[PDB]
Amino acid sequence: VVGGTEAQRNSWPSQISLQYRSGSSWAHTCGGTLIRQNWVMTAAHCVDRELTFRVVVGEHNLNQNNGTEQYVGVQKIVVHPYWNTDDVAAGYDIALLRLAQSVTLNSYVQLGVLPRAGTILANNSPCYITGWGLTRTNGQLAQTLQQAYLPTVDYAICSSSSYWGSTVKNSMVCAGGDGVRSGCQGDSGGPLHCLVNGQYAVHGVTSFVSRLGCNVTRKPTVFTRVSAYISWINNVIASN
Repeated sequence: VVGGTEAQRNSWPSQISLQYRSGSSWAHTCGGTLIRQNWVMTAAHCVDRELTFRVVVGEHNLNQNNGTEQYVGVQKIVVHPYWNTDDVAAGYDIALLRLAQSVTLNSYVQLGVLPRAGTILANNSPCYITGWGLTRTNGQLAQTLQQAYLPTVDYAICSSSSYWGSTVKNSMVCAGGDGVRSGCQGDSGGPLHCLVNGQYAVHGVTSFVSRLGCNVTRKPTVFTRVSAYISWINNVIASN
């Protein structure tokens, strides 16, 4: 998260760390959202490479024992049947991970409130992006959980040639683009918390940024519009 601040331990308690076993130890590759005690919603782009994944709930400082962490393995990976790695611009960048076991919900570990199917936010809607991603373009991962005020840019504007053009599908949410604040390498799959009816719901799944860099003016962080997939998310979880 570029241009972000340090979050409070209990602030965003659905936020997970998707780590892969890099030989000796575990490395943070992506973000995620605990939707069930045994189900995790991340980006398909994260689970492309056949690695050994573990999900850590209750994380704050990757490199330091927070005393609140729960370490659970991923028994099952369900990537959206239309996900085509070579065409992230096509969308469908959403995956569901069935955890080897259920996590214990506390003030550090809660479930992510999903939006109503088909829900489109208005332009400039108050959203936050959280994650342990690069604080700078080509920089390094944040030790502690960073948060940034990333208001929304509707489809009408985000599909402008001055913005993203046709790279962005209606199935996507755009937030930020101020050139100061954004999402970066590592934030992927992690959650775009939007304030609706006084309640924070996970409207977005961090997909991509501009090849030119993370915090690029008129190149807002593109999220996978969770509200489009609600049906699928339910079907998968119920057949599993």
